[PDB]
Amino acid sequence: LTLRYFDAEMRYLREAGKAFAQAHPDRAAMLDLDKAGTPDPCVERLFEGFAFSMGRLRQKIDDDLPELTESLVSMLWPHYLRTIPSLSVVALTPRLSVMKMAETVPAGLEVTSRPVGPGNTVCRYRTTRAIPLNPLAVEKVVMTTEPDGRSVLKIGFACSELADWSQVDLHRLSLYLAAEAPVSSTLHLMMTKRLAALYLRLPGNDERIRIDGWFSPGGFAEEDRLWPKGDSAFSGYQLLLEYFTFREKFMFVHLNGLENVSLPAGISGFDLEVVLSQPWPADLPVTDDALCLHCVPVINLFTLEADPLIINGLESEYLLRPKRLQDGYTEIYSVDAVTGSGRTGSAEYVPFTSFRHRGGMLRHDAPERYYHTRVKRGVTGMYDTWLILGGQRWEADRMPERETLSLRITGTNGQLPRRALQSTLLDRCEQVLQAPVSVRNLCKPTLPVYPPTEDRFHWRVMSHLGTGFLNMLSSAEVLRGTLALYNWRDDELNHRRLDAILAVQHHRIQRFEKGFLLRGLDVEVTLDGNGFAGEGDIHLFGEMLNRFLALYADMNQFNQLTLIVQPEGKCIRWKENHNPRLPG
Amino acid sequence: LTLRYFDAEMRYLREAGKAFAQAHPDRAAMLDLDKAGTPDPCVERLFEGFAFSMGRLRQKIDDDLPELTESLVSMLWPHYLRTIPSLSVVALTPRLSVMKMAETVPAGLEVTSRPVGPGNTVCRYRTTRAIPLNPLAVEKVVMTTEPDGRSVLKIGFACSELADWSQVDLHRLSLYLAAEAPVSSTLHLMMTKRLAALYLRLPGNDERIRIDGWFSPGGFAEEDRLWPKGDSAFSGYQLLLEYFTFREKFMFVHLNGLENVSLPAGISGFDLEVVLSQPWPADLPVTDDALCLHCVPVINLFTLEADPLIINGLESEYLLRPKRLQDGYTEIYSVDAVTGSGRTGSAEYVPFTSFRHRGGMLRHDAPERYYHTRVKRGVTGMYDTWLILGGQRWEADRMPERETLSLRITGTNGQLPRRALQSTLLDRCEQVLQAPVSVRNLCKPTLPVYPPTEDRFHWRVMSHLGTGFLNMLSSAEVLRGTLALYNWRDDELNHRRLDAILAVQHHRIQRFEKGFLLRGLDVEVTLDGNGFAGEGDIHLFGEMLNRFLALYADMNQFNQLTLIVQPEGKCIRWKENHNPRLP
Amino acid sequence: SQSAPARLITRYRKQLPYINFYRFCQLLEQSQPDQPPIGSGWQARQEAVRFCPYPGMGFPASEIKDAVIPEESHLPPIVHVTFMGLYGVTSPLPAHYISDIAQQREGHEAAADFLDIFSHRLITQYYRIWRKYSYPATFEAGGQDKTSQYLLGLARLGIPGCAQNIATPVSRFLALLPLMLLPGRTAEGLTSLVTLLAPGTQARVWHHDRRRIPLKTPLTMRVHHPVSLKSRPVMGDHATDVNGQVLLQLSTQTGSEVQGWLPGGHLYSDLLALLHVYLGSRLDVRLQLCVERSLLPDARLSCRPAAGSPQLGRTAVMRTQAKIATSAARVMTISLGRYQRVQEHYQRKE
Repeated sequence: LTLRYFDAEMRYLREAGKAFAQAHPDRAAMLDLDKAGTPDPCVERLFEGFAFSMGRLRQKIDDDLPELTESLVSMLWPHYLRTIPSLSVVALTPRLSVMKMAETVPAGLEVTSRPVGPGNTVCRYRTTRAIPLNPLAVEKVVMTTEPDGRSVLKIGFACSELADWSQVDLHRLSLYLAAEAPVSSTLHLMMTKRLAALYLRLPGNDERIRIDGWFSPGGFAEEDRLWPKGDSAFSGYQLLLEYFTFREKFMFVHLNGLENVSLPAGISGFDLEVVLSQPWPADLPVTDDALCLHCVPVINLFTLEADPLIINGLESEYLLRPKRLQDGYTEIYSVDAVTGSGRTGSAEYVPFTSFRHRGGMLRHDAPERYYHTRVKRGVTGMYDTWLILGGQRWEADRMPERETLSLRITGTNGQLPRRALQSTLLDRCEQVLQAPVSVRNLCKPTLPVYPPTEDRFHWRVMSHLGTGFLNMLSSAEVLRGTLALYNWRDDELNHRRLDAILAVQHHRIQRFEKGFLLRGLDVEVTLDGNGFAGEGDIHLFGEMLNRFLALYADMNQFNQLTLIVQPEGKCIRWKENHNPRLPG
Repeated sequence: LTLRYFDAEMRYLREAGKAFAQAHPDRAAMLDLDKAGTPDPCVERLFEGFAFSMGRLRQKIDDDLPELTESLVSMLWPHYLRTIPSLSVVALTPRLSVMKMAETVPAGLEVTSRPVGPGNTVCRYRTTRAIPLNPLAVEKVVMTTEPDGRSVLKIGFACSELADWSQVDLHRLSLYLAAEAPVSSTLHLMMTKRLAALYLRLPGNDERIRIDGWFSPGGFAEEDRLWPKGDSAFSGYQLLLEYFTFREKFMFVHLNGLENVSLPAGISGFDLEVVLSQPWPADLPVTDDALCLHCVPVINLFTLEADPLIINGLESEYLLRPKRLQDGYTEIYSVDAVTGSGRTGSAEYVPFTSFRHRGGMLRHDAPERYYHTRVKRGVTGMYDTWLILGGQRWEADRMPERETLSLRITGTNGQLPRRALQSTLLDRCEQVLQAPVSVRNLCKPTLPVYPPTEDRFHWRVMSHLGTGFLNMLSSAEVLRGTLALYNWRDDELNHRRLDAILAVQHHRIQRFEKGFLLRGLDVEVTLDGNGFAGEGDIHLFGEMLNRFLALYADMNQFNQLTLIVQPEGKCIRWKENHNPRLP
Repeated sequence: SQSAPARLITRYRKQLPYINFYRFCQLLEQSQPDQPPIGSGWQARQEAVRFCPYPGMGFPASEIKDAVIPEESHLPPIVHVTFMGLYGVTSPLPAHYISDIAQQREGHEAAADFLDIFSHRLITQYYRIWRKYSYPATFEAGGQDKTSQYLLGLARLGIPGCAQNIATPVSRFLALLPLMLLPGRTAEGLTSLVTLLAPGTQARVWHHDRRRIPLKTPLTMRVHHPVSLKSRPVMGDHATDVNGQVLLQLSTQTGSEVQGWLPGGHLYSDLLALLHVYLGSRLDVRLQLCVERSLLPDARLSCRPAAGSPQLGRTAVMRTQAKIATSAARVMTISLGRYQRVQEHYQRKE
């Protein structure tokens, strides 16, 4: 504060007093500052308190804007001055008597919530992630241990018109399950290793559909831990949890079997499904932690409304705290879109980074449109609160308090205690929904991730990667140029997983089906060193499904993943059927 | 400039006063001092002095903006070459009792203890890569032509009959071409003529010398704008830029196995018949002073070790020491680099390496007691600079009780022009120099040189260059950049050199075993600027080491250079640049 | 200028009690932007500027509220508000100066004109940091390829000097700059390049395609007696090279944009956006389109008959409703040659 106020005084008095007097002797032949003596009045003591005092605040402005501008121009290719909300997996189950054409309707839903803290409740964002068909039911699945290491599921229910209903959309029901990672992902290591699966028919209630001509595999992962770095190699127009989350864009092992069931008479399904090549290992507990339906970990998003306020001069800074924010809401989110009714144009609003250039160069039929915000802080007890500013040649000269203005805005919650609860109340989701549903909060609410990077010196690496090269060379690049997006949770497990030994570049030539050469590469990484994680059979399988999908690096490159754990029994290859239409 | 912003406000406030005290209401009270006349040393010296210090500083900062993001090249690190000393030209060495001797000479031979100046002192400075000497020195260089039209020159029969040359490793004894290069068509020719040498024929009548593996001469050190082309071209210099003249690769010259097909007494000839069919110009003089045996380049590099008088506090120290604070050093001497410190407390407290070590996300995965380096500017009026530098984590503990921290400082000095040096040898090697060595100081030294930081173009145009982005180029894209970014000694020759270029265009090569998307670029121009057969070929090697570097990040980029010697000439060089895979 | 108060303070004297100074100086340069009184020209020529009557108030930022502008004295700023605005003022006037103003009295009203010569030339550049010289966020700059925050913030892609041979200057920084920072990438950026330029149009890429000719100049299937080779080169008379000629389709449903993709309209937008910005000499790109039937006439004169290579949209005089068809081709985005010639010299014997 006040000592470095004094520093600029003693700096410049020494600077203008001595380094300006003798260190420029050419025009110190036109000014002799030492020998001439002080003037008679108190005229030197005022102006050193005046001309040096303005030197203070001007430099203190200069030590403010590079703390903002470097934050702003470095938000261009990465998009990580943002924050991440909280999320936890929700399971849903319709009732059984309303199975009569039980088509799932994901048009408009709600969420369930739970009061917490100072009477505060939850507003999670509803789901429009589609379900093709409801399940029949989950029958009491017991992992039936067999001499080949098998462990089977059973499902089935029928009280309805299932012959016509399941005829509609059972064909690509890529429907899944989840459990704890030493047990759930153990099947994922064997979902890629499924054998013939000879007795493949669900029991109990296929007496009424009587056609097994269609098949449906499945696959799932806990989509919060490894997946954000897979959710980071993308463009400049995608939402961090609204683009990826309800989108099935991931690569899941939907290995589908085609061997027909052998079964006695009067049987609607035998109970073997799970023929393996490996014995199901010892000391692994069994449970019925395998849902027939559970939706995503879905996030807090408010749908907030505000009233338009228009001033010629509001375009500079106005910073409104809207009405529902006043009653204990702690946070909002980024502004969505502005419309309304002006004088000439009804609604003329384009965001900042997509301007179709009348103020630029395109210059045709796409007028002056600014719409831009900041996140600037100075809040009495927070890390951010700001509302928009944007201005160009509109008609504020004839309309000082009139403009097309109607905002939309979303929100989250920031100020909270550290608890995790079950979403219980607001069961009014089921009111379109003529078949009633179940409410199951399946897991614990995570924290909202809001420690992004703090100091100014990690961000040099964030500007290094342009003039630097791709993290596919020697693994000092892959060590360093790995994001701290895994370190934003600071998993000590995943930090041990950042122990990779130097990658080797190779390339190769492949013949195609129709007799053509297709260029490729070969990445060869080495673990060398032990204690990656608990089960490397579990983890390094679940690792390479991540690190391969973030390896799309040109247009005519056949893919390349050969994982080499230390010479301790195995080396894992990864390649797919890549074709002249789309990579597999 | 620094006086440029001084003169800005001085013109300003005089026009501000002539507009005010003429008609505006200050001529009710200031006219009584203007009509009588007050250009006072009382008031106008400190009023402008308060104006000029405020008028210069903020305006220099807000216009230039040498922003914090521009220090990201400190983790690239070529740009230690921003402080280049004088062109300390190639030094010499006379004969010293040439009989039964072979010599081995280490570098670090400080020279020129004589040439004191007016407000200038004597400059002690060192050398790089001294020569294992083998004493033989021909004294006269005579050109003889043939009656069949070929011109040859002199032999090696100077110093043979006094020594045991069977005991000597006579291999690759280079010689730098002497001061016949100021005739600026000789070192042109006499380097490019030896693209096509022929076998040698010398009569000596002495069965003492039988060599092979013919030596490659040199002489590049006259020019120094051409060398920073070679500096970026060999990224791999990261530990060898640290002394920076790099004669380890010798500015590539080779001569093959060239056997002396000897002859009896009186019959000779040193042919180069492919090029030698095109002999010398008639207005090309021959000079006996092309004597070349002992040319070694030197650089203006001085050293010291200041006493450990440290530390109490934080990184506010920036090494102002009495080995520079002395008045003989204060006007002139400067500090070049900081290495080799951090030897207090214990044996491993904060070695000065970890300032440059980490360029990545894992900052905390580095052991404690490490280090950081920053820089500033220093004395205004010169090129002076300083170094604020401190610890990383133990500095956060506030333990100022580290005392005996050793230092290593190398530095140089500034001076004034119109100098002409005095040559002598300061230090002689122990038990090697039987008779001493005089110095001739073969050429004129030049001035120190500094990069243009004066334009936000001329800084961030470099941040383009360090990738493989050479999709399409034309002549106005090549002449503007980055060929100007190596011009730091912008001569009136230099402006005539660079503006020779007229046309730059691309086409594609498509021979194939499997695809081979290739290309080939094509530029060469008029016969005046680089029109000699020497500088036309020698400077053409400068570009190829550049063009192979930025070649490809996808395997479908591929350069071959064919080019047009004069508007009536044709040339090609390369062989198809199949580089290892750069992603 | 005389037009600077004649536009602003004579017409807009209705929000001056609560105007920002940050807003006020911006509208001055927006009042006459055509050849404006540039704020950077303060360094020698503040004479004949006629700037706004801010100075002498001693005010901080966003606290200029008073509104009096003269017209007779040929320079509008003559303002000194007494007892308010002592921004950084500590001690009173010196001894000899009071003996010339006589005596900190009514003569001080004609003394702050000279006295505030220093505060006039500083609150120009005091404002200029907050709005133009270190802030602008590439939004308050708002240039047209002049403002330096663009050129500082666009040279990290490597386009200084390379505006040559382009019919437009560099305008598509607003979306392509995150995509144009990853090296050697990608195929999915070509989807963004189309959805930017004309909405309603979608894009699909096929990575390999059956390219044809390049005719090899020796036929090489002479069966040789002295010397021949086998290992790789086995063929007939024309070769096939897949390796680099991707196929791109577009799909529109608004007929105003159908007549934009035929050559003349938006085809000049893609054809320059590819060749020097995003791809260069990496690859060659094939274009294709699928619409409903066409809107295409026939054999009229000099230049606009051809719908690429094909012709249609003229013969169905039979049936009411739709049939889907592929449209046409467009040319490749290629640039190549051989130059002519044979050579005369060589490299170096090392």
